[PDB]
Amino acid sequence: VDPRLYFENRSKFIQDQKDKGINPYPHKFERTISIPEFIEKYKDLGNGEHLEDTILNITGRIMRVSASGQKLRFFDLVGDGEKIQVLANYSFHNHEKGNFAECYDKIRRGDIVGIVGFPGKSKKGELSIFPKETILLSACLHMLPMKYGLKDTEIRYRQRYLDLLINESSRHTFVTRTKIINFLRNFLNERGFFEVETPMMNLIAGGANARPFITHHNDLDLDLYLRIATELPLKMLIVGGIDKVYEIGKVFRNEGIDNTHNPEFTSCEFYWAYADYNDLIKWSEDFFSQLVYHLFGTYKISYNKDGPENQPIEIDFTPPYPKVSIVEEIEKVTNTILEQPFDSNETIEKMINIIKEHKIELPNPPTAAKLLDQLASHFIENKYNDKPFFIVEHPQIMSPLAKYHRTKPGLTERLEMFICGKEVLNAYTELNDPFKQKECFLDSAFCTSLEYGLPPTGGLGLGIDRITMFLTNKNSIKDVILFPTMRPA
Amino acid sequence: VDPRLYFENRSKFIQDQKDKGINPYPHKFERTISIPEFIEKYKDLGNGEHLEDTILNITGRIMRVSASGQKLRFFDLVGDGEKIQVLANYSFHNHEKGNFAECYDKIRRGDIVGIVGFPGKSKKGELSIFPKETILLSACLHMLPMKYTEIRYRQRYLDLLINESSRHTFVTRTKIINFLRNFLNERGFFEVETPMMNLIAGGANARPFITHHNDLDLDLYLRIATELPLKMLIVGGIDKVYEIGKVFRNEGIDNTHNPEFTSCEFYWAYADYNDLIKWSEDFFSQLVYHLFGTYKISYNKDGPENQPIEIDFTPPYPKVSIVEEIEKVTNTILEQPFDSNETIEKMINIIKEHKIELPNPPTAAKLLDQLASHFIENKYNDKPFFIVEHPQIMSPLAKYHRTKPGLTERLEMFICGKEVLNAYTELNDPFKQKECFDSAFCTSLEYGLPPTGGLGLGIDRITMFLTNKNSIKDVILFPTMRPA
Ligand SMILES: COc1ccc(OC)c(Nc2ncnc(Nc3ccccc3S(=O)(=O)C(C)C)n2)c1
Ligand SMILES: COc1ccc(OC)c(Nc2ncnc(Nc3ccccc3S(=O)(=O)C(C)C)n2)c1
Ligand SMILES: N[C@@H](CCCC[NH3+])C(=O)O
Ligand SMILES: N[C@@H](CCCC[NH3+])C(=O)O
Repeated sequence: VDPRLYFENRSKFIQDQKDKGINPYPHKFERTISIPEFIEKYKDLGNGEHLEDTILNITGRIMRVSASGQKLRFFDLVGDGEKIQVLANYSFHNHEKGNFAECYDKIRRGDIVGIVGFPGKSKKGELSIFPKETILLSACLHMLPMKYGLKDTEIRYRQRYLDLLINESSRHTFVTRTKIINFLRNFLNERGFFEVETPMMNLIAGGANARPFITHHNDLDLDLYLRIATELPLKMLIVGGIDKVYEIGKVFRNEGIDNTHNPEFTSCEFYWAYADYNDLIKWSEDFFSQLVYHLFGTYKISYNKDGPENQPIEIDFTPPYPKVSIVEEIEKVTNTILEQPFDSNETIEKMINIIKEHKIELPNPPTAAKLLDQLASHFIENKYNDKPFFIVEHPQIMSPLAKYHRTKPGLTERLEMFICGKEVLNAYTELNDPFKQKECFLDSAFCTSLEYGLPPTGGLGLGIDRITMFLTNKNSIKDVILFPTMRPA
Repeated sequence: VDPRLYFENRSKFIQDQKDKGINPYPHKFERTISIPEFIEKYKDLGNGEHLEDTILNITGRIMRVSASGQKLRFFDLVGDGEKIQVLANYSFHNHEKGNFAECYDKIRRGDIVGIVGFPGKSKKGELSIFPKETILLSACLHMLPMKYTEIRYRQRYLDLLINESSRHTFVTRTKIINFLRNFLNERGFFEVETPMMNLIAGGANARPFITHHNDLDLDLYLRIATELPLKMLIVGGIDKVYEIGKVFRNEGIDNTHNPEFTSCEFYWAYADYNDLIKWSEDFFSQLVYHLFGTYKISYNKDGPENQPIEIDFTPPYPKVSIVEEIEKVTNTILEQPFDSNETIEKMINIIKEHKIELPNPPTAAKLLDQLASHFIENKYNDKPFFIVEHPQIMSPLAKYHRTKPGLTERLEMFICGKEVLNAYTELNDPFKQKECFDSAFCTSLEYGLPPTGGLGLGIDRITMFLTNKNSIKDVILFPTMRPA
């Protein structure tokens, strides 16, 4: 019951074994069959049926230990998320290799073993390996936690391997994450898109609005910023004639952690020459509905928006999805007209007064972009929870890289998709007239590339972590990142 | 002639177009067919044949401008690395949408255009689009060079437009990564992401990038390798696991070293030394064949000014034991332990005698590595080969060699004297890892890491050899250069 003493005794056991001449960490066990392959090949065996002649080399982790006397021992053996029984019978044991009770009394829960033996089903119908020899391949020197010990605790995050071993669902969550990325890469590749890598460190940090990580480059004697987005170099590649280009990789925003924000997170951005806003809406509806159908066989999924203690809501990914104009909708809900320019003195004061009157946190500084974002967050971002929806046509002052709207003054051809109040996608017709990129008197290099001719283009960025959270029923981003950056205890 | 004046005139032209009510940057042109699709569909047309029953919308970048009289205008139009001719004839021009001469006088090299027209070949046989209307979609405001030596790295988009071998190099890079991903996935490997920043930086020997994490109020380190968290996933039961992504080593730049570079590492439970050798031989031979349809390639080891060599990727590859080959080539014997005062002095004397550069500090591992670099690592340029069985003191995470004292079951593959692969049987006895007696990694070992084999590949260097480049800046789209 004392974990410290358990580990001390296991450690002495290791030493005792090697100076009895047994190597508890051997170099190579030549495995013949994986546990999933074993289950696939011998599941249809009849009750009590043994393939006594069929000798197999199999490995796995012991996850349960019991006995039916000194003469017959039972274990659960797990590998690759699957499980079989180990039935060690005294009569099947190769006694030339050592005493039966001596070999099996040593085994502890968590030990990785290699087994030579034959396949069979017990009379009770349990698919089993019947050993003639089992050898310790690598010992578990600690007591493994119970599932209960992983529930309301940080052990899942600081010792993710324990989560993966003990909680069947944890493996499934991370398998789904990789299936999502695989689906996305194949979806883009089938449509002619070309995957690239752009630098993780740069002299500026552009393509979004976020505080950067800074690091010193020793050889250049220069401070560089980790990228906050891939947007600028990818557009430069469009100028270079890679007309469908994308990148899946980490980006970094040096701000506060919470349940939907991790400072390092996985983004996909793609740029599509000769596409516009409307192509990107259709792309999003095709992608999300096909992805959901690919994973689940239906367009509707269950999501516990308010945690596992509350009822799930159903999210319908059947397209098309609603589109909500941000300014028109704020004006309606607040019953207040917001006249252009949105950064005029009068319209600033009106937004603050709305925020004052409704007791909504005033952003600091109280800039027009920040006020609009705050108003959108409070009044529209939870308009729909039964289905994804787009917030569209953001003001130019919120959207310095999006192309001006072709009919609506002061607005852009921008869309953001929201699921359950959370943004997962940001896309727009790209601003490509260098004379309107106000900041091009923010990189000189980008600005200059625009002067060489950026074709009309649509670009889009996805939050892969947030998408995975919704498709694996998680409420916290730490449950979809293998090794979330924790406070060091 | 002047770039600056040319840009000013073009800028003034953009404003003048705006003042006349034309939007020189329209929002959307609905394209019917891509340029490569246009070539594939109409390549088999007969010389002089037109298909005026087929109106097509096509886009591209103008790369050449000429004319045969005021009545006929010719252009090169490029897209997706392919090219057609544009043949603007007064007869087919839609005059209701503007003056023919005035529309085409304005087009410059580099302009992105949309064209409504019909397919056809000229009498001379050149596949062409015949416009009834051409719309400027985005102007090139600078002069586009034809020839230009660091512009390639500081304006990679210019290199990609002009050079055509540059595009092919970066297509090959993505084909290499795609092949590797598919190669691993078909063998049951599971792709993951592990953190790019951590509280320590282990899995290799290199100086770190340091950054400050505002929310934790901690100084974190960019990863130098993915080795440690991937092994922790093996402990967690993901028995075949890999990651492809960037790692960071804060040291000097040269032609085969970039501080941020792309690595793939995989970990393979129950595999050992010999499985890793066979994986490497299978992967490299199949990758080369996939790209080239042969196992033999040409590589300009000493640049385009010197003769190339042939590299033969037909397996199996030679294996060379590091210590015994050093002893053979230098006719000495380096008695164990290698950090004995006698063996250090012996190694230092070989280096001093040959006027080779003495590493600072003159540590046993660094002396061994210098000796291998000067006496072994170019044993073959004919073919890749492995240097194997590195001493434990060079390899603190590799499992002890099962028959040779003081060594490990490690392998490094070299091409033309450059390492592209590092692999070994993983050390998994926690009591044998002297640093343990990273705490997170050391703790994970106490829960049981099965016997495992791990391997890392340098994707950038591999791409250099397979695209005939001598510098890593030629296979990275935006290599980080010294600024102004
Ligand atoms: C201002 O930006 C930040 C700032 C701080 C952060 O962590 C400290 C983060 N971190 C973070 N982590 C996971 N996901 C997202 N998504 C996300 C977040 C905001 C808006 C849109 C999206 S998005 O998914 O639609 C896509 C387009 C990226 N952000 C992002
Ligand atoms: C000590 O390590 C460093 C230090 C500083 C660096 O740049 C400043 C670098 N940069 C770098 N850049 C591209 N490739 C390689 N490969 C590479 C380099 C050395 C040995 C093996 C290999 S390896 O390819 O076999 C593979 C296993 C990684 N290193 C690497
Ligand atoms: N860089 C954007 C995504 C791409 C938007 C379209 N150019 C973001 O991080 O939100
Ligand atoms: N981390 C190693 C590659 C894997 C070595 C085997 N565990 C390197 O950067 O060279």
